[PDB]
Amino acid sequence: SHMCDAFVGTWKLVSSENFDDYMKEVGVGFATRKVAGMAKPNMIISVNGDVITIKSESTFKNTEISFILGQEFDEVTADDRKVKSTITLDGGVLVHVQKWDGKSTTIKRKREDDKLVVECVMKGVTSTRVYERA
Ligand SMILES: CC1(C)COC2(CC[C@@H](CC(=O)O)[C@H](Cc3ccccc3)C2)OC1
Repeated sequence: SHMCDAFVGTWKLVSSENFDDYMKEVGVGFATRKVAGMAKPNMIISVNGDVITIKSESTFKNTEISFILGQEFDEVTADDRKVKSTITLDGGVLVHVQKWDGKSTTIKRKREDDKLVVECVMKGVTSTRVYERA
């Protein structure tokens, strides 16, 4: 057993708050915000050795990242930003930092009760998204 066991599996979005405002703060344009805000993604997390894979599947986009904790990678986000990302585990929370154009956003994923809670922060704006097991 290991590092991310309680994250592994298939998760479905059940609530969102403040996500349009988070996307505005990131710089996402109107049409992408509307369609992405409507999305109801499933998040699929798996681990093979030291490699963690996180997929987000929705009617808007299907994305996939694979990474090693603490080891930076280049990522194309669903809104087509080219970012440099690093994901670490900090006290049981997966912390995903994206850097681009002198900007930074952090996405935190944690287990709370039977939920996987996702907190997205861009300057002073936070969005909270809650997932349950599918
Ligand atoms: C456009 C974005 C700025 C691109 O990056 C994210 C970062 C936070 C993610 C939060 C989560 O996993 O629920 C989110 C997932 C998602 C939402 C809607 C459609 C497809 C994927 C993707 O926010 C919207």
